[PDB]
Amino acid sequence: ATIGRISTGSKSLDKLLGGGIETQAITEVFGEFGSGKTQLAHTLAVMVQLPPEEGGLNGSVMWIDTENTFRPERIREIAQNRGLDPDEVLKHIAYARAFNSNHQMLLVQQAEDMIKELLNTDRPVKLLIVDSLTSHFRSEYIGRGALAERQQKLAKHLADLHRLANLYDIAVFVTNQVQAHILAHSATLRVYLRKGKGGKRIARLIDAPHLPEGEAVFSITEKGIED
Ligand SMILES: C[C@H](NC(=O)[C@@H]1CCCN1C(=O)[C@H](Cc1c[nH]cn1)NC(=O)c1cc2ccccc2cc1N)C(N)=O
Repeated sequence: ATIGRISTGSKSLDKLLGGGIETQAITEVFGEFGSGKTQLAHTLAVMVQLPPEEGGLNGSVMWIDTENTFRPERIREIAQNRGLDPDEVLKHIAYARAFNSNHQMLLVQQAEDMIKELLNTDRPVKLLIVDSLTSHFRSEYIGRGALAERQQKLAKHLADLHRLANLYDIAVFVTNQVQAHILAHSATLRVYLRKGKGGKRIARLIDAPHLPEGEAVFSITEKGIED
């Protein structure tokens, strides 16, 4: 099936991504605390709900939160400032907090149930967010022997997410806090975010040889993100 794209709200970042984030893929954003990962997640959760000629997919959202960082009022602000009803936008986001990494893995299985229900409705699930993908794995799997065990469990979690993306035509968007590399990763596309000067955020594609090699620049605003 043909893939869909979701505009991020920034034309610069959209060009870096070839039009937006893709369905049938996992896009991982990574960078230090404060680099804009969660604001990009909030913006995408609104953008995907727009019609396709405005860069959305007329889609619903599912959001797994490991750090209590989802903010419904920020959704409402972004929606209002993009011409959308804030409470309708919120109603098409299903939200769950993952208590630990094993609960996080179970929540991906639960998510399939709602995905199936909405699949042939006018707003099927088109975006599944995991913010943060790695935080519980990093606190639970630590010390001698933990590198191999943690990487194996992560890879299985990511395989479950790839299955949902590919089987149900969903964009999976995940965040990863990284304090300034040797570990393997299995996301489809990895985007490094960082702070720039003048309040700007800078994005670069990592290990993607046949895609754009420049950098996108964006700001965080009342519309979420924009150039
Ligand atoms: C934006 C937010 N929207 C809600 O609160 C809307 C209102 C109506 C129910 N909503 C939910 O999110 C419900 C709350 C709930 C939990 N158990 C029973 N009901 N989510 C779920 O059911 C759920 C979500 C998942 C997300 C990802 C993965 C697996 C999930 C599995 C789940 N069971 C808001 N602030 O208004």
